[PDB]
Amino acid sequence: GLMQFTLPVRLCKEIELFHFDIGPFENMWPGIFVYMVHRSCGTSCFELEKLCRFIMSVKKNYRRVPYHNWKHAVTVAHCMYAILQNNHTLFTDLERKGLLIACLCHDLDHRGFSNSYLQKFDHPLAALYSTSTMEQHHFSQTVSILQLEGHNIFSTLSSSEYEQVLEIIRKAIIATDLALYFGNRKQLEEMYQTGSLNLNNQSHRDRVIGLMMTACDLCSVTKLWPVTKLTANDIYAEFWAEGDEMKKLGIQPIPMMDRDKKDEVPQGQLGFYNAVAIPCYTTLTQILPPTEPLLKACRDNLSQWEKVIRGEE
Ligand SMILES: COc1c(C)nc(CSc2nc3cc4c(cc3[nH]2)OCO4)c(C)c1C
Ligand SMILES: [Mg+2]
Ligand SMILES: [Zn+2]
Repeated sequence: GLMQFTLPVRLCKEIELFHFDIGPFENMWPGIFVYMVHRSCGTSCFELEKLCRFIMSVKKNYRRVPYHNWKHAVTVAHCMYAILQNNHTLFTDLERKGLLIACLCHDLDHRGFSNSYLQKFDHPLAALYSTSTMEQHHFSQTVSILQLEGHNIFSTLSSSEYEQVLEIIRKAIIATDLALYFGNRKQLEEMYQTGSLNLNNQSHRDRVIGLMMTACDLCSVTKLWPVTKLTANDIYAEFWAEGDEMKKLGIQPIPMMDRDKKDEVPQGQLGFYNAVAIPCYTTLTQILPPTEPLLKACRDNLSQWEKVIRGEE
């Protein structure tokens, strides 16, 4: 109980910043996460015995893929931590508990292939879940891990609070389906602009949590240029593998996934920053002012991609 996690001075300082990189030492990631749970939630939120067993079962059910891996899980959770810490008073005890656990679990058992590839392959998961295929799978896997003996980190919630937090984690994980993001942000954009946005309305909170999940999920574009640039290699390595597998099914993939069209990556990044990233962190900054540093970092990285195209790197 009186057992805190402590990080070295540089990590203790930099972990509080939105652009923190969790580093290349896999064995430190679990303690980094427990550290974030303790500061954000409390040392009491979770039985440390059961949290540590949950954290390790989650790690084991992430696969060895270039990008949708255990590092990504902890990275997305760190971005959620940074939002929760800069927005102390806006979130319930149940929301802070749920959202860190949601972020850690959001891509469980990812195989490194989009919903689109599962559908055309006619993968069994596409038969069980017609929309948000992988995201319904990630939540399924989260529930299964919570039901292993000794792994129910929520066991000291009342029946109602337990049902509330699983509902938070389910909407949070489904919202990481980027297909659902455009709609969610347009609605949040209208609601903010006509002044009808109301954080006491549960359906409004759900939308705002959804956008936080998209913001944390995309946080690779909010890092310092060299992390952003080196993460892009891992992102495209999965995409080009999927593109290869599309060709094996006799389907020309979209250029984003065609390793023969690497030359168009910088121009594709521009579209993506302009179409998804900048709009995402703009509406987030409007609803939650202290998350501005994510919008600033995103715009710096847009400028770095403009320079790549202009040949200056
Ligand atoms: C941060 O997350 C992402 C990052 C960094 N990048 C991307 C890729 S965005 C994107 N759209 C593209 C279109 C293209 C292309 C590369 C492209 N990259 O080559 C020719 O036509 C995604 C989809 C996510 C989700
Ligand atoms: Mg996902
Ligand atoms: Zn993700």
